[PDB]
Amino acid sequence: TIMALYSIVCVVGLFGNFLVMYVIVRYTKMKTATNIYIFNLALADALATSTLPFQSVNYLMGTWPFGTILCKIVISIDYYNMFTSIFTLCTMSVDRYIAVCHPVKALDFRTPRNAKIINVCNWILSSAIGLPVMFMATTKYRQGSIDCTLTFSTWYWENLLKICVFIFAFIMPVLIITVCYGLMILRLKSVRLLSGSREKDRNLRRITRMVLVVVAVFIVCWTPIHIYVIIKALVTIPETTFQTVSWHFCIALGYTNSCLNPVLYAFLDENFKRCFREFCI
Repeated sequence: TIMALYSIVCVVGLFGNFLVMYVIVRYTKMKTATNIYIFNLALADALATSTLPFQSVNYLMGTWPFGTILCKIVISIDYYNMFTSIFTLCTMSVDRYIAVCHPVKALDFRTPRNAKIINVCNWILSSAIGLPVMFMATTKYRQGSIDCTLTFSTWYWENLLKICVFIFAFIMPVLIITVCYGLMILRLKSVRLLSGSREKDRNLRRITRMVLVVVAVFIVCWTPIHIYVIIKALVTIPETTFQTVSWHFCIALGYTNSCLNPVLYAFLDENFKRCFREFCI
């Protein structure tokens, strides 16, 4: 039955993203700074959800049939998503911060053309974890069924990769986002008019609320899996059926976040809400 649930979320995951991805390009009215980052976020989620049928098929076969390079690319996508999503959210939070606190500087510093380079900078930065993880990935003939796993030079590297990913992928971006929004709330809850007009302050507050909701959903969804990985790699918990089902539920909950964003944009943003029905009309 758990296989059906994965099928439901995956189909919605790809269904939401490409429709969102097409929309941002197919209308000049959505070329603002935030949609550039939304494009990257949707791209990352769509790539992360592309490998779901490949991985899930291995339940009933237990043998990787596709090839070693495809296992390499799947592991690479999985390891990319965790970095790219969080770094994109951090960049979004920083962008909203400069928009709120420094509107005069943001007038010249937030152009979309120069905000496009932030995406490739994010990809380059995540590439440092993408390629080595991609590098060691290659199929190895197990004790009777082909297993797509990793290899090292292991008591050192298997722990080193985990501590590095936990430190440089979760805690620092979470702290940066928290500080940014702590400044944002202080700025918002004291000034009555930001841009000097009633037609801009409302839109700015609405867009900041949307960013906050997306960030909170992402944090809630992705929190359990990192803690579970750390505790599993530290304490060496004795195996149990309940432990197995909890560990699998954590991964499922982590993956389900990729399909929520295209729907979460529908009930918070007016442009996307109207233009979804515009296609349907």
